[PDB]
Amino acid sequence: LSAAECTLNECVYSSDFGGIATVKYSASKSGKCAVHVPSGTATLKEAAV
Amino acid sequence: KAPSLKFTAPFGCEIYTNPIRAENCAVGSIPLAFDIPDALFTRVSETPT
Repeated sequence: LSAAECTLNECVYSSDFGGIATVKYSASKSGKCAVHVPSGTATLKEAAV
Repeated sequence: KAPSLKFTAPFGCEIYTNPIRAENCAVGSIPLAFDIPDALFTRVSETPT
């Protein structure tokens, strides 16, 4: 990627996956790869987008 | 016969007959209690923003 920006649409600290973050990116190649959070701050739903 | 309560009533009431009742007396205020179930609360991202 290059020049990617993350905004939080929904944010509710519920027990399920209750938060929506829409990452506005600009990619050189169009292909799937993996997202991850290193901390224990958030737990992502899917492994790749 | 001093005139009826239809013409002399304070706050602009409207006295009627067959049940003895007054109408539309603009006085006081009605409080309200809403016990709303949790199903009606739609999430944020299902509405425009």
